[PDB]
Amino acid sequence: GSRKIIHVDMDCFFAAVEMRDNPALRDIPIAIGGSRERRGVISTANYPARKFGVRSAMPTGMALKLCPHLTLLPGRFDAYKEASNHIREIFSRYTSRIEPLSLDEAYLDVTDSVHCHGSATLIAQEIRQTIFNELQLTASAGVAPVKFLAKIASDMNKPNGQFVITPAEVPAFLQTLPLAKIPGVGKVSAAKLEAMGLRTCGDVQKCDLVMLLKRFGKFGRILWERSQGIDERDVNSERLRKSVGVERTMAEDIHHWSECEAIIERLYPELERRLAKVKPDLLIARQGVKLKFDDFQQTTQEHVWPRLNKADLIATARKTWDERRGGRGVRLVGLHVTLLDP
DNA sequence: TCTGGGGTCCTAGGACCC
DNA sequence: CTAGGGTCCTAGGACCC
Ligand SMILES: Nc1ccn([C@H]2C[C@H](O)[C@@H](COP(=O)(O)NP(=O)(O)OP(=O)(O)O)O2)c(=O)n1
Ligand SMILES: [Mg+2]
Ligand SMILES: [Mg+2]
Repeated sequence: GSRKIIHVDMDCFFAAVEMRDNPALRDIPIAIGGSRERRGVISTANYPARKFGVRSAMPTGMALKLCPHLTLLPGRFDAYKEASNHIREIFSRYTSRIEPLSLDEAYLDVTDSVHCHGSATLIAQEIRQTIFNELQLTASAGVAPVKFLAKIASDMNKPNGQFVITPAEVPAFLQTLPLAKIPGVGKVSAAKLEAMGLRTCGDVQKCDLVMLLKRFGKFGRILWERSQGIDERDVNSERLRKSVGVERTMAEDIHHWSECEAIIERLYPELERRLAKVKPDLLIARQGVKLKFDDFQQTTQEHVWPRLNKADLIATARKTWDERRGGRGVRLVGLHVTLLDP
C-alpha cells in the first residue's frame, strides 16, 4: 500500500535559536558564521539578513558587502544540540521509525499509527505545535508517500507551515516540478540537465533511461525514478555515523612545517574527545589528514589503521606536506577517521 | 566576495595477488 | 610459453546541512 512519510525541518535554525535566546536581535539582519578576518563563511542568516541576499555557504565578506551593518554571531553549538535532542525526543512520542539527517531535520515513518487515526497531517501539525510549545521555536513539515517528496513538501509552506502530498496528487505535482528541487540535484547536475535539455520531472518522464545511465550512471537512474515518483528508500532508525573529523582554517596561510605540526598537535586532543564518545577506547577503521592549499585545492591522505594515534597522523602529515604541497601555502589543516561497521 | 566545518554517497583509477 | 585482469583500496567530486 501507500506509505506515510513526514519530513520535519526547523526554520532558520541557528538564527532562530539566537533570536529566542536574545530577542534583542530578532529584527536586525544577523548571521551565524565566522569573522571576515578569520576567513569565515555564513552558516545561516535570518529573514532580515536574507532580505539583503545573505545566504548560507556565502563568504562572510560578501555578506558584509551586501549588509555592512550585519550582526555576525560566532555560534553556540551546545544549545543547537540541546534543541536537536529535544525535537528528536518529541519525534519519538509519535513513532520509533525516525531518521535524523541533521540537528534540525528528520524523516518520520507513521503509516502504522493510532495517534491521529492515521492522519499524517494532524500528527505533523501536532509535532510542529508542540515544538513551538516546549522549545519556543518554529518548524515546517512535509507529508508524502516517499522521502524526497516529503523533503520537497517541507519547503513549500516555509516558514512555520506544512504541506501535504497524497498519492493522488503526485503526477500533477511531478509534471511541472523542477529538477533542481529534487534533493541531490545541485548546480553542476542542474546544469548538465540544462544542456541535455531537461528542467522538469515531466521532461525526464519522457526520456531514455539508457541515456541517463550513460551520461550520469547511478544518480542518473535515480532521477528517472524520482521523476516517475519512485523512492523506495526507508527510514533507517539505526543509521550510524561512519566518519569523524576535525579541521581548522587559518587566518593566514602557513609556510613552515613547524606550523603545520603545531596545528596538528592542537587539533588531536579535540579529535580525542570526540572519538572518546563513540568508542572511548579509540577504534579506527581508517585514519588520515587533510590539506587545503592557497589555490583552494585540497588533498586528503587516508589509510587503513588499527587504532587512533597522533604519531602516524604526523608522519602522514609530514609526508603529505613534502609530496603534494608543491611550494604552496596551506589555509586548512585537518584530521579524519573512518569508523568500523559494528 | 577571495571562499567553514561538519558529514553523506558515487566513481575513477591505481596497485596488488591470483 | 616474462599474465592480465579482477578486486579492493585510496583520492577526489558532488552534494547535503
Ligand atoms: N551551508 C550550511 C547550511 C546549513 N548549516 C546549518 C545552519 C542552519 O541553521 C542549519 C539548518 O540547515 P537549513 O535547514 O538548510 N538552514 P535553515 O534552517 O537556517 O533555513 P530554513 O530551513 O529555514 O530554510 O544547518 C550550516 O552550518 N551550513
Ligand atoms: Mg534544512
Ligand atoms: Mg531548516
